[PDB]
Amino acid sequence: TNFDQEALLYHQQGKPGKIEVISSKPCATEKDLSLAYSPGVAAPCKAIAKDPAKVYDYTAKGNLVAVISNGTAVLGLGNIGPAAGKPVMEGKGILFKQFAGIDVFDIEVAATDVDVFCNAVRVLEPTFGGINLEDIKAPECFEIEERLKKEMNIPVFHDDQHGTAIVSGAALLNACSITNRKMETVRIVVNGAGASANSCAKIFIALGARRENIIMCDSQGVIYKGRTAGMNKYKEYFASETEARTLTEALRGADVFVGLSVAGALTPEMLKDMAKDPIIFAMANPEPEITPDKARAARPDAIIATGRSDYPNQVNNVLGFPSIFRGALDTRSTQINEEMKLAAVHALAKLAREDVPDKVSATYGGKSFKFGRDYLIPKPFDTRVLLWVAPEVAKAAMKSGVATRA
Amino acid sequence: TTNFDQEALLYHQQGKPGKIEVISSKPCATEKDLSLAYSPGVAAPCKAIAKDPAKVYDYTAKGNLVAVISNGTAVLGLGNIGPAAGKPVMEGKGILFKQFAGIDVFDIEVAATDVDVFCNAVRVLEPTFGGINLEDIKAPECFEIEERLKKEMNIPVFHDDQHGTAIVSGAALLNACSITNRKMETVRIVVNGAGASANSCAKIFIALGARRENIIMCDSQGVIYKGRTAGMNKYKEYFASETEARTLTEALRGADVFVGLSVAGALTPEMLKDMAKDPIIFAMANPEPEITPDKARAARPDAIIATGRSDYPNQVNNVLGFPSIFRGALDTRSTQINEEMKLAAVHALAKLAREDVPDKVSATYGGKSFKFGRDYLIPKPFDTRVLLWVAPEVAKAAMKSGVATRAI
Ligand SMILES: [Mg+2]
Ligand SMILES: [Mg+2]
Repeated sequence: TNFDQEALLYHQQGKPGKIEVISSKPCATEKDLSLAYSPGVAAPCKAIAKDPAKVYDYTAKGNLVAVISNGTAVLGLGNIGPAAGKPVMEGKGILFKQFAGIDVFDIEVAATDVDVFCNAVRVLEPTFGGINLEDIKAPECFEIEERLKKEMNIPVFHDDQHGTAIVSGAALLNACSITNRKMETVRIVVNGAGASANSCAKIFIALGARRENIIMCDSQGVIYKGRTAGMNKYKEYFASETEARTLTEALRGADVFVGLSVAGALTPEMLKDMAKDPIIFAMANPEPEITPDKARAARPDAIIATGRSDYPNQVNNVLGFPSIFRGALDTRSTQINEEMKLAAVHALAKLAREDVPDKVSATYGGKSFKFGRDYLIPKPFDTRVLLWVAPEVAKAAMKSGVATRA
Repeated sequence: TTNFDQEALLYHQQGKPGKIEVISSKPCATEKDLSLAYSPGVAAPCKAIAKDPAKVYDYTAKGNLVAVISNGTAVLGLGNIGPAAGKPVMEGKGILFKQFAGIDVFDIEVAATDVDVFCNAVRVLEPTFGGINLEDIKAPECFEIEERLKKEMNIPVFHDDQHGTAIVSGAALLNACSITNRKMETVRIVVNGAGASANSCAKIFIALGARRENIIMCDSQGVIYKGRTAGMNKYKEYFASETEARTLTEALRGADVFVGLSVAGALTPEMLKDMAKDPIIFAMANPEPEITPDKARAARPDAIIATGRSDYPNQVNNVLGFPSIFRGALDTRSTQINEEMKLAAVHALAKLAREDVPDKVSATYGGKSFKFGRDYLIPKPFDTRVLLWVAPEVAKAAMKSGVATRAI
């Protein structure tokens, strides 16, 4: 592939890799360095020793996020290990900087055991304003995030778990609005039991969907209570009463399909029997469960969102984590909690309803967007997102009492 | 001067809090740019590294990235203030790496005082970094931690507080001996102070040709003599001496070299008066030297003095060591910084000071004249020749000793 070669050269050329650490202050003279280092640097140390909160005033902590991975689930490459994941973590860090102005240290950790990983990461707390866990396989990632959120007094957030849920939650909110639907009666079917599956269900319920209206499926079919095969602690929580056992049966009359599976997992027949104006999230990648065209060919009333920037309504994680961490950092929050995640969902949804500015159109080739079936969420390169979402997260942090700065 | 304290606080909070920023070294504005820096293009270097682990040095910042890691248990001269309070110092250390060797640094402050917790945490960070500079960890824990991490990790691990003073003072000593026509094997050295850098000084001096029988270590309790128990440990005894002397005053009679790692005033004119002809004094107490060059010259006109102060000639400044040492180790993709490499740095620093000083250096220092002798025993910190002289010799020592994985 010529594109793979372009990517290798991109990384290899010039300064190897994609990041550089620079000084934000003058550091060229004896005088400069008498402040940046000994003896002047003793002064902020002594201030922080006396008043711990001042670490946020004299260091980069308040704008510094760790992107931390053990490389056990890198993109779609699987368990390739910490060093091979480093380009991805450097790149995630680039997204933080470009979209939120947040500085990132990417940390690749050679630990696969949950408790070993956690015991190594938790003692890094003094360094960072927040932790973005990335590309850790399930189920370890559930246990790791849960334990670090309890042990650490700074935000801990696994974006692979929650980003899809937050952004698709906002799209689902708008899709329901457009089709005169109330969340408490919407029937949702989730296909796939990966890292982001459960979080989708939790966010949808937080948006007012009912637990009984959600059916989760995996490779073996419907996850029903009593099922034992392929089961575990996490699949068990959202296990359903439904008499359905296959995805085909679960989808009959369903309103929403959340696809976190493989291409072709959604067929015209399943589509045939969904409720009118079906809402389809085809998040499998590289290839969606079904293309927008093949979907509308079978059901012209179908509303569709995918993980791809080729098609309308791209569910892109970059719409979530930059603003969420920006709001958390700005309030020096000790957590990113469900209230802050929900605030991001509603803000994203509300932004899509606004008029789309000229330069957004300009950015996307003169294409005109207006709120509807073809425009349910903001575009990823819409610069309004940070301005719209981060303050709502900040407000939610203050309201829920996890903010430590007004 | 608490108004100088004020200047430093302002410096740290002006514009952006802190002293560091992380930026992209490549285009990252457009969707096309980001299709290379992130999904899907970023999969290509990932797959290459998975097939061949060494390619992590080709496609990431690892080969120019050092961690400055501390638990804040011995920050500068402030003692055990903890990891958050040490963060400005570690950010500052990283600034020195970048300005003097072009090395990128992630400063990592670790909330762990238990040796096992600390080492377990740092060991598994190897995939991230090309090298580890331990900093501001108190003794004796720092000894256990550095030895363990050097053994356990396959990237260089180096505790600059232990070794920097030793390397730079060793270079100065070599040159001081040259000037006074001494042979290292017969030089009598007294080390005053038993902190993190004391033993490493003794080891480097012996590597330079000094003898144990000629070295006497002192502390709070006076001389550390063999057979002493009072306030001893597994590190103090390693250099205990058969001397009949018990106080610092006694130790210094007829001695050639005083190595001061203690407190101000610890060296008085009386004991200076009874040192050998051409006494060599390293007064490296922070912030005020055991004695100033001027009062040392008063008590003893034939005295040769180095201090930790940029104020006085012959500054024993750690910045002469670690930037080049890591530069040499990184560029050869070495698995260690070993004693051979440390020695190579010593000899390179010493040799550089013997050369004619270029106009460029004089101009940097306001037009002052420098020539090898009693007032110029080691290179100036802002001499750009230092990296050019030291890093290649470190690299050659890495290759010669077999720890390099990449030839230069
Ligand atoms: Mg990921
Ligand atoms: Mg230090």
